[PDB]
Amino acid sequence: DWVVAPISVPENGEGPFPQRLNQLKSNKDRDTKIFYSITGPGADSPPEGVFAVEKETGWLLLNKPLDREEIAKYELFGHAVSENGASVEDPMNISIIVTDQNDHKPKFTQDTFRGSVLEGVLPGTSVMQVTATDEDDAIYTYNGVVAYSIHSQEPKDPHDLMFTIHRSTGTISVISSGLDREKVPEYTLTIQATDMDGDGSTTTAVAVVEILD
Amino acid sequence: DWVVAPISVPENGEGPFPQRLNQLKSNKDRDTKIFYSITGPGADSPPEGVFAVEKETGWLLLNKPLDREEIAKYELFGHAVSENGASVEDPMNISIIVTDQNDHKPKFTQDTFRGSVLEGVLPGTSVMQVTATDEDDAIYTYNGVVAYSIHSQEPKDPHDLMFTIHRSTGTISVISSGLDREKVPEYTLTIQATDMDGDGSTTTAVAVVEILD
Ligand SMILES: [Ca+2]
Ligand SMILES: [Ca+2]
Ligand SMILES: [Ca+2]
Ligand SMILES: [Ca+2]
Repeated sequence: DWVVAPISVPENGEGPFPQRLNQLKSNKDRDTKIFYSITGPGADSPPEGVFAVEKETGWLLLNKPLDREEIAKYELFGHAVSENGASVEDPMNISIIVTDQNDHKPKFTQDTFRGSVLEGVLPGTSVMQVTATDEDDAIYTYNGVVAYSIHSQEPKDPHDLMFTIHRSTGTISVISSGLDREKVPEYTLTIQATDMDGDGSTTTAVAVVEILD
Repeated sequence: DWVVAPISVPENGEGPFPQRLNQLKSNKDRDTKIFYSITGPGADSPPEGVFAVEKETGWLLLNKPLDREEIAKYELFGHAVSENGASVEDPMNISIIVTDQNDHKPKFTQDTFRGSVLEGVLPGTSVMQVTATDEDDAIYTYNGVVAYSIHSQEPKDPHDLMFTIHRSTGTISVISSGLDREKVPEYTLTIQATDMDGDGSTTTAVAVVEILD
């Protein structure tokens, strides 16, 4: 049977609301006044009244901005009832697919990570791994894709930047010589993660590296 | 049965084209690859290729601006064929209703109308009727509704304006005393018609009034 195709609605819409999405119609409206209604989560059960249908035009409406990170898909049913009170169609499946926008900034899993490394490991040696998440989508867009970086080091001894970070994995490595527990037992690195793989909004944290004897 | 509701498309659209209108879908696409096509005037017969359907997505498309005054409605059919070459649905009726914009200026039925009136008819006496048409719609909007007016009179004897016009009917009447064949045997009135019932674009003509002895 011919059905309504899933309907794609970008999240965080600006309206105006209510917003027309699709017009339901039974062709038995040749003969009878028909009353359209809708059921399902989003309509008559939680969250109620996100969608509605105009009972005489059949126009399915969306009444407010959506948010993919709360609900990504809605499964509704459309119904058609004669003026006399008989349902004149099997309920129609309607699907609403909510599409991603970049409405979330990245968030580090901790404000402060802690790792350690031996003085005198060769340059290129992995030290620790840091991690940030993004609620948005990483499969079809870069809204959820994170770019790791290092904003600065303290102290700047012996060199101004002694560590680097893998922009995808967040592994921090040593890139310099001169680590020396006795001279400088600890470094504090301000670390940053940016969504859109670098083009987006940024968040910040720190990583503390103990220099092992 | 649940069908596609007639689809309203304002004429003279600015695109971009091709433009998505509606997404056809057979639910037998669970089991089989389905190929969508469309027939009817506007699709596979004249004017051909105004509409099209993407054979695998089912997306009905409009490929160029429409014009209500050439074609106000299109009746198409949608079809669904399995990869194996069987049609798996009765063809679906699709209707496209083209909605009016004010794309036509008014046009007088003649460049020059001719009428006559006796000197010394009382003020208020009907003289002649002029007529303009507008292709646009007069039922739901004022795009086709015309406002008649008089831009000027020649000669300006004895008074500057001796005639008036019914802003709806275009009947010209005498509003002054002093008509006199011997003094002034003829007047030439520049007449105007404006759509949007006065707020629109204007066209111009003349009416020649013979003054009868
Ligand atoms: Ca994001
Ligand atoms: Ca998002
Ligand atoms: Ca017009
Ligand atoms: Ca028009």
